[PDB]
Amino acid sequence: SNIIKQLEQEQMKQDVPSFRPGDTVEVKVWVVEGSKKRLQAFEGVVIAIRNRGLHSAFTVRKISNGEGVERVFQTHSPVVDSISVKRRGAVRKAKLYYLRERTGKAARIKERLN
Amino acid sequence: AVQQNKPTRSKRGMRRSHDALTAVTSLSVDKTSGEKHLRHHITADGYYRGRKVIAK
Amino acid sequence: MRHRKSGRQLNRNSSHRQAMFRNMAGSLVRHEIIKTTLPKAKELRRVVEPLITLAKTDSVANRRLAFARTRDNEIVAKLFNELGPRFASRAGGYTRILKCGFRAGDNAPMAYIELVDRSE
Amino acid sequence: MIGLVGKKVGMTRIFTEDGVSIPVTVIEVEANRVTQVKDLANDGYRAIQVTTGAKKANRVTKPEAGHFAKAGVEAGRGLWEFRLAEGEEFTVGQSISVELFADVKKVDVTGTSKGKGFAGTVKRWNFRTQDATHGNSLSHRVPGSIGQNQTPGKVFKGKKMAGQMGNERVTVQSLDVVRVDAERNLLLVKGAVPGATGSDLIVKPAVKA
Amino acid sequence: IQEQTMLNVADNSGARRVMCIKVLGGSHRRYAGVGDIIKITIKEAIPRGKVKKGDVLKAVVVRTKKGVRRPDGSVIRFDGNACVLLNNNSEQPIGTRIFGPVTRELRSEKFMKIISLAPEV
RNA sequence: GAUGUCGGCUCAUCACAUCCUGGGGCUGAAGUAGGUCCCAAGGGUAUGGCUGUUCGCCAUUUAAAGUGGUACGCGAGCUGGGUUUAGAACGUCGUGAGACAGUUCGGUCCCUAUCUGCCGUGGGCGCUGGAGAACUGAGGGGGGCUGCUCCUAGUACGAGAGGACCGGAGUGGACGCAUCACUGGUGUUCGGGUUGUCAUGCCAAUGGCACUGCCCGGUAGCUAAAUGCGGAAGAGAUAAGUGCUGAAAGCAUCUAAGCACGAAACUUGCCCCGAGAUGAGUUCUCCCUGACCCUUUAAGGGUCCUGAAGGAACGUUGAAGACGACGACGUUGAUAGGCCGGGUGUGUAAGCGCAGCGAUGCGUUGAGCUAACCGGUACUAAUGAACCGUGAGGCUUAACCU
RNA sequence: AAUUCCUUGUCGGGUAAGUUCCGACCUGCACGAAUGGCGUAAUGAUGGCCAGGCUGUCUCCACCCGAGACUCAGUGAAAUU
RNA sequence: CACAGGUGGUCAGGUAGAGAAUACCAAGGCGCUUGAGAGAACUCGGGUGAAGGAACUAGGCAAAAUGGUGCCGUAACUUC
RNA sequence: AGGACCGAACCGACUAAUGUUGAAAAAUUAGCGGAUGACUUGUGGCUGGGGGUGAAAGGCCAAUCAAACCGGGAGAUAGCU
Ligand SMILES: [Mg+2]
Ligand SMILES: [Mg+2]
Ligand SMILES: [Mg+2]
Ligand SMILES: [Mg+2]
Ligand SMILES: [Mg+2]
Ligand SMILES: [Mg+2]
Ligand SMILES: [Mg+2]
Ligand SMILES: [Mg+2]
Ligand SMILES: [Mg+2]
Ligand SMILES: [Mg+2]
Ligand SMILES: [Mg+2]
Ligand SMILES: [Mg+2]
Ligand SMILES: [Mg+2]
Ligand SMILES: [Mg+2]
Ligand SMILES: [Mg+2]
Ligand SMILES: [Mg+2]
Ligand SMILES: [Mg+2]
Ligand SMILES: [Mg+2]
Ligand SMILES: [Mg+2]
Ligand SMILES: [Mg+2]
Ligand SMILES: [Mg+2]
Ligand SMILES: [Mg+2]
Ligand SMILES: [Mg+2]
Ligand SMILES: [Mg+2]
Ligand SMILES: [Mg+2]
Ligand SMILES: [Mg+2]
Ligand SMILES: [Mg+2]
Ligand SMILES: [Mg+2]
Ligand SMILES: [Mg+2]
Repeated sequence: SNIIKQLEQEQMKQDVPSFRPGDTVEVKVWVVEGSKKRLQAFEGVVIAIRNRGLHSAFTVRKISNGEGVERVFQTHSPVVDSISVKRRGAVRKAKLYYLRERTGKAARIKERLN
Repeated sequence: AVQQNKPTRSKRGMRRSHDALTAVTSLSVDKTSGEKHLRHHITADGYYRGRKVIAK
Repeated sequence: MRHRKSGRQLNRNSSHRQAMFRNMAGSLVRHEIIKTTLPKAKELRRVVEPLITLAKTDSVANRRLAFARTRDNEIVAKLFNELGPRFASRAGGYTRILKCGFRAGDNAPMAYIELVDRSE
Repeated sequence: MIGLVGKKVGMTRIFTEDGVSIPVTVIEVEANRVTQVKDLANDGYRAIQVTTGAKKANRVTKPEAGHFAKAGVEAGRGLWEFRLAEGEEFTVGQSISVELFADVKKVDVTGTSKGKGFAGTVKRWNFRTQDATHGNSLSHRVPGSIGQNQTPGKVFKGKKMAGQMGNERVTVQSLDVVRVDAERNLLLVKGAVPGATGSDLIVKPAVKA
Repeated sequence: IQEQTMLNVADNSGARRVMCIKVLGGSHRRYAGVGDIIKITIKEAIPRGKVKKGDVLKAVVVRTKKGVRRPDGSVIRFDGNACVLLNNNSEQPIGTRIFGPVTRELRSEKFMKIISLAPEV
């Protein structure tokens, strides 16, 4: 247990910033491609969220070229590289699956602002 | 689904062998009172591990 | 398989184990002592203990939320205004359980859940 | 070679430079004090007994002390044989450790089990379930026919059907080592070995390459 | 992904609804996904095109609803099941533009013709 | 004085006249692949359309979709679609009642298992002093499948087209075992939202009932679609077959003497049960070293004093469990619950203030609340005892002693 | 065809694939005009077939909540033999 | 049988509602004459299910789903 | 207006499961049809066994029906067990 955790934190990164279930965020991951290897963006919007120490995910909704896509980022993985924060908003919810079936205008979310 | 042959008395007791019983295996005695009681739980009238938990 | 599960389901709903308990709960306060099934006792304890721990802090929240559990102000008063500070120092074990078991009807095991400082 | 007696408390990740996320099981080997090494001198053996934990000493039976004292006694949960071929070891508390492994990459691990209990087919034997409708009667998920007819006149031995499930040896084999970091006495393998956390389990280098 | 099932055309010539009729790969292969070859049967199809309703070609899954994942253990899922037609007897897509995103699990050379095609990943 | 029919389902077991994979002889065998025969039962051996169908035809797969026995395997295991009750109609036959090896629509499938047998699990006694452990391993079971791609080598072969052997690497299909770290499911014991209504005097805040009233999310645990691993290499003895040397039989000859190779079959290797292995095994450690009496007396019976090692019970309990069992702990304490702190999960409580006529919004406040989880903590419960087990262990002979 | 034996007749439609179904042909084994012939809107817990929606019917079962089953105390059967 | 069955007439409160539906309640009457534990397979009655969606099967059997009021708008055919 | 429409009471029984030594010698549960009419129900009356009654199933006529129940002919007869 405490042999673990010390094993966990031993790999936990402190780069990951503030996170709220509703923000836009922009994750950058090493594509690895073929001969090459860069960093691929993924501007999205949070819909579900991790919170399990070394073990954690993002679960983001995009709706890219044509239809929607979802991506649960194992955060603490090198592939994560760097994750932005972009637009933050108001949700009044923990998980936003009620966004699956929505489409523009109806999928619209509010802005946080204190 | 019934029997085909009336079971002998022998085979009966043979089954009741385990269907026996067990005694009290000796019981406890209280410190405060000379209560002859059942281990881990209250004497004839309020006493236990000494004390007097619950009068009367 | 029950592996690592908690809370005896007894023999009824999830509505019973939230009434026949909530009741016995106040019945504990209202009388300081009680005779019941060791199993039931070894449960009401998990009920009437987190309530006293809540008795520590007077407050308005700790009153209504203490009313949320048990519908007897008469006891939510004995709590906060008695057993509250009565155990204000108590580390947690606010109750002895005792035993005796064996009832007339059912060969059922009975106990004697009771407040520690029950010396009257 | 031989192995050491560890303990379960694993199940974790370990990201790689590239990007891979390796699963894991954290076996803890708290040294292995040889209890009564012995050669052909007594029995066709050639193994070496051990120990690892620490009984409260107040619990250890008197018998569970003599054999101990008749060597580098150091309490411990239990005792475990460890057959070897062409090798030495001092019958006196030698306490071998995870250093054992390093160049080692095989490993096997052999905890107790999982212990379900009931079992019953469909799970105890992956038995298929006969339609929960279109008729049926008290026979949805049941054995259904455990034999044939008069010719056989009986039910063959080994007939898969119900009966206690789990709670027994079950090894694993293979599993690449990730960390042999002592000082904490940790041994990180690929992933999932019987056990059930805290449960004792051997860890000998895979018989298979 | 298993017999029956309805996938979408991720390219062109024979629109929407297209039913899978056989999971290729081996005896009893349960379901397919990511980027495997699957026997398909056109169900709707556009009036024109080179392929029409009733046809029985084969196709490659491009966007399952379940998703994919590996390395980090991060899952990429979509909402719907994508497909892609290819001239039956000897590979490569019977089309021009491939609509929508894909996955790098398709960068397996022998499919390339598709990944080069513009939407994403 | 009743042995339930077909087809299906579930679950099988065997045979080999072998469908696939394995080893060979011949070929009208270049290769690639085929044909045929011999050897071979380890393992493996399709989903759908139609039909009650088995079967079959068709579609699309596969390494292949074997053949046959088992009351044409299996209804005190499921179905009841076909098939012989009673209704009704058609065609047809008969004057008619009715009938059809014609058809059509409808039409009650019982039994709580004593014995055998099985899958599990205990209680006795026994293994010759009593105990606590660790193993030997006679035996028993499990497992045994295979596609494709890259290399060799675009080489041998081939006029081309096409295209290997032998050996090597990797990745899958199906099957199995294990595990919740990941991705998810559930999660009526966590949180929130909400409709109707009854109630706690009323406001506010709450609770009960309505499938958990409806619903969104979710801890632990359980789990698969999730994750890791596995069926091998390698030995030995062979099958068909191939041979060496060689006589019978001046030659020839796999054989007669005598030697050599040779398969997923066989014995092993791999995993699990395993000394009731009554042939009841072995190793290590531990505990007991008082009197007396009565005999039918060398076989013993009883009393007084002792009661050990260890066990059993009892209690707190467990990722162990139907009950037994097995594991941990018992104040020499973390063994349960409570408690403290943390995490996780919901999602910003109540009270108060501000703004708004109001619904409501904002601040306080990522607040309030939170289990089965993690770390820690004797507050409560795990009592001193009492119970069982005894007190140096039969003979015979042999090896060392004396 | 509630009538057709041959029979899954033949052709067309529907399907990836259709001994059923719908439309035709006519060679009616053995339709046919009040033991009525051919139609027919509406109606039908009527027979057959198809599609959307829907789903644990199924691939392929997992978890959960309850009543039994299991343990304890009281009472206390049955067929059959 | 102190049996989940059968038995004709009368009375008819509050909130919600079209209502002698239904949900919750008044007055009033009851908790059904074995209980206590456990939290096994399997059976019965339910709730939730990733991806697929009739591939089930003799047959969509059973489930799942639809479901109210106002308005819009509504085909073949017809005995209008 | 209507053997009209949706739907409780009320009348009925199309499907399924559970029950099958039942809670029950035909029911319970979830559904299902009818619901101003050839509707439904209380009380009492009349039809009698080769007879009744029957919107017709050999259906009903007291858990009994191709000829009720009871008593009698009756110790029918039984080349059968
Ligand atoms: Mg617990
Ligand atoms: Mg009970
Ligand atoms: Mg409730
Ligand atoms: Mg039945
Ligand atoms: Mg026999
Ligand atoms: Mg042969
Ligand atoms: Mg077929
Ligand atoms: Mg169809
Ligand atoms: Mg048969
Ligand atoms: Mg039956
Ligand atoms: Mg039938
Ligand atoms: Mg008839
Ligand atoms: Mg005639
Ligand atoms: Mg026709
Ligand atoms: Mg006619
Ligand atoms: Mg005429
Ligand atoms: Mg009663
Ligand atoms: Mg589903
Ligand atoms: Mg079908
Ligand atoms: Mg089928
Ligand atoms: Mg239905
Ligand atoms: Mg329904
Ligand atoms: Mg009407
Ligand atoms: Mg009904
Ligand atoms: Mg009506
Ligand atoms: Mg009358
Ligand atoms: Mg009658
Ligand atoms: Mg006479
Ligand atoms: Mg007579």
